[PDB]
Amino acid sequence: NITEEFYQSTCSAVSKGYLSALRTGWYTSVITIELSNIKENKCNGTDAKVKLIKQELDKYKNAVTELQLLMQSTPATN
Amino acid sequence: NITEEFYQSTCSAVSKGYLSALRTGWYTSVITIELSNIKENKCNGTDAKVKLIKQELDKYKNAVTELQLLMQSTPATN
Amino acid sequence: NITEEFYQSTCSAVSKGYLSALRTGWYTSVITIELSNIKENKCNGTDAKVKLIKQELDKYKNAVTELQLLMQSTPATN
Amino acid sequence: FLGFLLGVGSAIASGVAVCKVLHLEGEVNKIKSALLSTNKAVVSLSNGVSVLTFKVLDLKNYIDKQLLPILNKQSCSISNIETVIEFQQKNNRLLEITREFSVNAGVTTPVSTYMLTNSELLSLINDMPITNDQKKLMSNNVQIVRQQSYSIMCIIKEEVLAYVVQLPLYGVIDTPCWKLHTSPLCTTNTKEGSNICLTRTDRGWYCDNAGSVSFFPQAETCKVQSNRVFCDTMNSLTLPSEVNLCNVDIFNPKYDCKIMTSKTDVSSSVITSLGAIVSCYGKTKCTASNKNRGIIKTFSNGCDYVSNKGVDTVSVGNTLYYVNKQEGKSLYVKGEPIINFYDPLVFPSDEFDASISQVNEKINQSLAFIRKSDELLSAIGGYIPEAPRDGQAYVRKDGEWVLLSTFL
Amino acid sequence: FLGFLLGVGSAIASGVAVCKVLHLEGEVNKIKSALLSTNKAVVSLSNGVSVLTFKVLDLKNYIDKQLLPILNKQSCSISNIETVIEFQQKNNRLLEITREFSVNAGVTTPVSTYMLTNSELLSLINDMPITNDQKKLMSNNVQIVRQQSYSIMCIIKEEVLAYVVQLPLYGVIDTPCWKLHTSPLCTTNTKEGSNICLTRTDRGWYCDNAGSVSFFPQAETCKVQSNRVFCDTMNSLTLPSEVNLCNVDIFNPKYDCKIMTSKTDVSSSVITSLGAIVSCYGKTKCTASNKNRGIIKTFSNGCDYVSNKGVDTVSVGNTLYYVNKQEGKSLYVKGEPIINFYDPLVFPSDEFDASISQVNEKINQSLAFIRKSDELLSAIGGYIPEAPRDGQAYVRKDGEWVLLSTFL
Amino acid sequence: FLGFLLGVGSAIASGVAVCKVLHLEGEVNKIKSALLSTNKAVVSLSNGVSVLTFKVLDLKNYIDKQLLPILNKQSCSISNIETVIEFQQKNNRLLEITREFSVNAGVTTPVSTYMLTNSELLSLINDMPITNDQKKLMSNNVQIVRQQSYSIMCIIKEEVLAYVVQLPLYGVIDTPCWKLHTSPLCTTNTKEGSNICLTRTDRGWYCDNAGSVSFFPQAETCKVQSNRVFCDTMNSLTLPSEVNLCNVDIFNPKYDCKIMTSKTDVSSSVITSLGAIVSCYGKTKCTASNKNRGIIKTFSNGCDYVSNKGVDTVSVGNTLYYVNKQEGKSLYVKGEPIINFYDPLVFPSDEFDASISQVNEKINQSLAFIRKSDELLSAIGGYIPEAPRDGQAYVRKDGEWVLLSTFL
Repeated sequence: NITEEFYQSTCSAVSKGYLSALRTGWYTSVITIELSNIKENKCNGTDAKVKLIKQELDKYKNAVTELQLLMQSTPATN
Repeated sequence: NITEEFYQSTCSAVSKGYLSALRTGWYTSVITIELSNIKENKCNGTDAKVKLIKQELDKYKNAVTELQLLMQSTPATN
Repeated sequence: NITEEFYQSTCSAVSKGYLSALRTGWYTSVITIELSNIKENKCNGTDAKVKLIKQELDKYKNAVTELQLLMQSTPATN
Repeated sequence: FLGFLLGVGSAIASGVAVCKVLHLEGEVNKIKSALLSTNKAVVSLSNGVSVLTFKVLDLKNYIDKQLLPILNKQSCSISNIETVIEFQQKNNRLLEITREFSVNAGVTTPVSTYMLTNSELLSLINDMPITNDQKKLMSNNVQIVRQQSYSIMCIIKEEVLAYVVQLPLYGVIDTPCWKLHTSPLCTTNTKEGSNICLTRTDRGWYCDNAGSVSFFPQAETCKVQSNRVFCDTMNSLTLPSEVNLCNVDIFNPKYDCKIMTSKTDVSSSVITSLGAIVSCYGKTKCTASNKNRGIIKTFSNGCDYVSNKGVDTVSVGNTLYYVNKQEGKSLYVKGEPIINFYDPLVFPSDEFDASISQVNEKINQSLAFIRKSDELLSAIGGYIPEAPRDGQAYVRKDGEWVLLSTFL
Repeated sequence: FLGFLLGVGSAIASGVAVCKVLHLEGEVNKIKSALLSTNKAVVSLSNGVSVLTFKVLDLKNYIDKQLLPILNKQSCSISNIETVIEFQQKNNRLLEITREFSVNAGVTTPVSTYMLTNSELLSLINDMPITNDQKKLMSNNVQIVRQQSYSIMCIIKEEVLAYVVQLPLYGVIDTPCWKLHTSPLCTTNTKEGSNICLTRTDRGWYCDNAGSVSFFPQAETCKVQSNRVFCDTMNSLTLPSEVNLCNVDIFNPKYDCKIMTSKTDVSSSVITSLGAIVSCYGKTKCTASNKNRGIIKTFSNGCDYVSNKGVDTVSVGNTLYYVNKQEGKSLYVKGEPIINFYDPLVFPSDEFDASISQVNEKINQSLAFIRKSDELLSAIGGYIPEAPRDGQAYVRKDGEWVLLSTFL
Repeated sequence: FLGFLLGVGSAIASGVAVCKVLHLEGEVNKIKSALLSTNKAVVSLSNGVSVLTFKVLDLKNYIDKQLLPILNKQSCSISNIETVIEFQQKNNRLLEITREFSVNAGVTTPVSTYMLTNSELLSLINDMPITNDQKKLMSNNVQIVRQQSYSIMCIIKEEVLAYVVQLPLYGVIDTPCWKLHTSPLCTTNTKEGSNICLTRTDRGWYCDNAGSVSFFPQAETCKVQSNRVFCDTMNSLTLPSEVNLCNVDIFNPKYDCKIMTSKTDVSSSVITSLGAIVSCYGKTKCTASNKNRGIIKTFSNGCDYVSNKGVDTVSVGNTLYYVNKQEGKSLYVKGEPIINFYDPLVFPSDEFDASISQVNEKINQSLAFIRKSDELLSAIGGYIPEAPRDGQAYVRKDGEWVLLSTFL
């Protein structure tokens, strides 16, 4: 497998026996999540289960709107 | 919008047309979370709901004490 | 506590009064999690509680198999 | 990269000062009383600074009001699985904040959504004492605002957990900015080590600021949103406006342009905003390729440029680069490579942090040494040798020694 | 480190191009229709590129079918704590994805498990248009694949949230690779500042590629899995195969080996794959230690090596190093340190980015100046001085001036 | 920054060795049997090393005992929403650990709270074989301990998932430490490129250790808790105690102080522990400002210092710095800038990694060349020219050539 040689003249060492895996290109894939367009959160419900559902739906709505607000800024790394 | 010029003499390029947003100062705001001082976890309850409440309250207590132990070390970045 | 001296001749400053804590060695401890070897997910149950248990058990199985697939690659940092 | 010339600041010095102020007597009580009927109020501290204050979570109210009215007559068994889930939801944010500060020693950056949600941050921006232009800019670029912010944990006392969020102030807005890309400029010889090379070292971002130019050498600390550039002045150098003269004429005397010299001719590419710079040297195979046509240009040795219109890929040796597909107009400005003007014999080839004038001075010194030696060598030739040592006198007739006896 | 000679690429240029294509009219509708009866399909975009498409989560189906059939006759109170938990489980992945993109400005790396689970990534690898060798390699090293991947957020419209995952393509596989470790090589004098030092600057990873050698100077960007090396060509330099000649003979003329020079003799160690290089200088105490025997070797001044068999610890001054315990064979190749061959008087001792030939040229120039001055100094000695200024003529007899009157 | 002189270690070499030991036959069975009646025990491995072992989570017990007694007579439908939530709580820690190792290739740093909670880490510290002083130090600075720790995943077999947590050992404690800040020191000329500059390159942390000084050039790898400094010796250089002489006298012969030279005069500031160093050059406007008084000092060209008492802000050009408000005493030590002593004509102005002696040697060589040329030039003037070439003999009367016929 792996072997190593030390050169005293130049104070250096070389470790041989490795195999390559070089990133030479890029493959791009599109990952999608299907979303639901909801507007009517109307519910005259005081049940705690109803309140939990309302909280989780608000979280979903906030996530979607936050992603949209991110989308109004085009992607760029620097 | 964005324009670019390449100078063959100096092997350089300049991309013009961008707009600035420079961080020139700092604004500091205080964010607070109100906490509850609890000591009596006394409960002779074997109900599983009671055990779950006890676990989540212990998590809260551990978080508060861990933050206090962090506070015994004043903040400093290096 | 902390004192500082500025040398105008060399345009340098020295801050004295600090105490040392130098990492000179390593102590290694083994942290273990006991796992359960399960194979029979057989259950003719349509109850929603049963479905939730099945989902959480599949998550556990996926985590264990993913860790095993990680283990087929020996640890090394570079 | 000119990053070693940058200064050394203290990022959270202002925030740590506010933390220290918060530890004074009565400061936490002032904040607690101010945040009694509202989640957001302005508080004047003991040092005269007015700071916005947020109450983002009230675990005291949720634990003492809901929960904890369980009649613990040995039972305490008053519960509903809803309030168990609800308490987990409320307590989770505290747990996540504690987790983050545990692994970051009380200082975090960027400010996470657990530390400050989008709605809270937008509300904070709305009430900051800044221009409507600055409010609009911060609101439209919340993700950049988070990236340029610190969260410092101050104090936990008097049933209050307080941390300061240190937000950026963009005092310079909408001034023109430009980016400078540089690539090595060697001679085109095929042999190894037989080349002289030069490279502009002033690459980075430049922005007009208060009649000067703020220069950011480490362009990786600047975030670009379409046509906008977000930069930190603590990572900047202030330069005269004449630094732009290095782009129209590198030999101008009004500004001493920064270069470095080398003898290593290695092929590489620099991907610019609207194109690619290709430095091809030696026997490297450099090509520009299209996704529908294949290789459409083979670069010759030297420094060349190709725009992104019609080109999707540049390959330099075994390295393949994708060019940016941003829309814009590119212009090729023809000129003779300045490396042609330099004599390799007297060329200073290990100037790591140098300038046009400094290189010219060193060449002048080397040529002055050559001229001084030649002048001494030429002046020596005007003198006369020694007459033969043979016991008889000699006289100088024309340019040679003749015996005195001939003339007696 | 030769990292300053590397080029500048654009990591997510290809992914951003796919995002821009996805914004064209009808592109999102094409993807939505394609992902109607399956979670995975191949879609040809308007620009002629075929891209794999995944539907990893269907919140539209779970909210409209299950949930939201609550008969809101003022009640809406149709609920089961199971579907509350189930909705939290489904919605949590969206929340985590939104969290990650909020703190990373829409581009993340490595691709987290929330962005792409192991099963989805393995399925994606299985259907990629690559060799079975490449599929096997990516599947066996999923953690490395994640580390070399970007997640770019494209678009959220038409009830579709889409982001591109940009995966690596390993086009070079199973070619031999080797790693070069270098340590400073000074003279062994005990005094401070009385030493000349030299160091090879070409340390890093080397791999055979298309008849050349891809050289990765910043070896910290290369990930090693046992005997396999994962590297990015965008962080590589392409070199001729003769670069390996610097390991058999540093003075070979076919390749100009890269070195740097200094006068600072400081002790340090370099941990290699199967051993440790120790550079001991001055009065530093350098030792090799065993866990069952203690100190088993005391290094002398100079550069030395010890294998990992029988040695578990190397201490250089106050710094203690653990050596790697990897199995393998080590070989010591004896030779005289090349620093012995250099005369310190004419030794260029501040060559930061230099080469063997460049250092030899500078030594030649310094010796040429010495010889030129000596030749001028020697030639001057062959001329004659001025005869005494005393009002009487003088003649040159042998090597001195004698009065003309003596010969009249 | 002297970071290029540092060595190269292997951070998790010791931990990987323990992982390899754990793969031997019977090692996992030994650990499993040892952790039968307790969550914490000391185990001696096959190589003679005793390591503390923790069982932090028992999913085997929770799945086989509670849960999985569901009488699967086609039903399996034995369940309570409590045990569904409880299983989610227990299983979540395993999921988070799997997530972290998936994105970090089995090695993580800092050790997260999921990998080791505070109570487990404190218990681990309590039972480590170290001094009570070291136990107290680690317990009081748990967040720093996490930051200087690695978590390496070893093995998953025999119903056991095992990873090693590699904790720091602070063998040097309570020795005095000091920090050195350096700023460029140019001449104060207003023109560009007409200045010679010098800068001390030995900035960083210094700590007394075993009669030597451990020097940490990259001070960003050292974490400061109030008056305590946490540093890694693997990122250190060992120096003689005489390195402190560079602070009392930079021209001392007992230690060769490290400097760099340049001709680029650029304004910057360095924020120190108790003040700020201001390097003002050219026409840059450098001011020191107070939050209640405004600008209270305008710096002149050169290098100056101001303490943090009475000063809250230093502005250099378009860059604004907040000074640290730490309490302490500052002292200004007056002296003439050493750059005044250097003649710009013979000043080596591109010494990137140099020293006081090395710069003095180069100046000596340049002056020696000047003197050697002048001595040759002066000695040549003592010789005699050629007599006129006109066919008649000439004799040397006083300092000129007169015809021989005049004296016959």
